[PDB]
Amino acid sequence: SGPVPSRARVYTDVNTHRPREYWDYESHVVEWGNQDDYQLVRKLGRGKYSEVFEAINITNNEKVVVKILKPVKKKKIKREIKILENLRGGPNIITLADIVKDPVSRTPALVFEHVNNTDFKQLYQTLTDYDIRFYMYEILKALDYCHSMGIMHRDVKPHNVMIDHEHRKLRLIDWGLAEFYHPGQEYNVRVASRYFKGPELLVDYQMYDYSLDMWSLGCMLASMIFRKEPFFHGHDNYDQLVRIAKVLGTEDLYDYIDKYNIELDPRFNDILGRHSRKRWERFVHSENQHLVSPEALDFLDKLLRYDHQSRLTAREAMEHPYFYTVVKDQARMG
Ligand SMILES: O=C(O)c1cccnc1
Repeated sequence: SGPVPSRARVYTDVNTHRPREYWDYESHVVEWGNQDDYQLVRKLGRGKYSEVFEAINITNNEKVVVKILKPVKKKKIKREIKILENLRGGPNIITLADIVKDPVSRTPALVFEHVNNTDFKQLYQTLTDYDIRFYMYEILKALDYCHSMGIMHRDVKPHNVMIDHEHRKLRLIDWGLAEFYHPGQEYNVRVASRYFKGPELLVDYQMYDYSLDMWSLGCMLASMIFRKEPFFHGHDNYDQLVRIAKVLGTEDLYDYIDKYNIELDPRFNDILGRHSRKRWERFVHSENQHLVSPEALDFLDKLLRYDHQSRLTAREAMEHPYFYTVVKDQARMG
């Protein structure tokens, strides 16, 4: 009685068949640019894995973003570089422009294209029903692309979606937790950010896949349409699953655990309780009702499922009625 194995329903074997060099990032030899081409202009933020600046290319006065890598294994940096290179040019994928050796930090620095974005804490307050549909669709194009390329993002969240709203321009950023999908691999569950972690991570089911990103995306959609960011606000990873269970219910949670023969951590015992599945209408109120439609709720419901195999894929999600008018709008004659 260990856990039952799982496979991605789509894109299962896309790496199997690639040249080894595509996915074998530990063998990757970095192409270094010239650090003296860039000057830091203003700090944007700083966290566990890097400090991030707006910067300028002083050879041509172009704005860029520089992410100075904190010290980590060479393999971790190679993974992020290789993924960025493999995905470069794909729809809504941030473009890695250069890789340099930062002299002061003694570490590599990644140079990205600049997106003039609006902080999601201000932007989300202003989004219309159409805007949510449009940007959702844009994120789905990036996720279908990366999934189709054999890569899980593993950190989908609002902070990692840059939006230049006047240009209706979106880029999926921060590929530092991303990894290649290989069928049967048991992955590290210490990925994503708490509020966006899928149930698979929270119950310690390691044989997960691209579908993790679809849970995170559902969390983002809930936060948009209901004006509640983040939607599932746990205090820690255990309470995070409790928050989910108070909405999706405990019946379906325990069904999922049974199906995969998961051994549930006993710290859950005193905390998970017994909860009915709630209707999404419980979250509707006068300030969000204009964002909520039957289509939005049907789509959300098909993302936020305990069983990772039963969530929509990105490519299926793009066909949902919620997106009909966005799809029509983007069929441009050129
Ligand atoms: O990928 C990143 O971490 C990144 C990309 C562009 C801008 N800021 C951060």
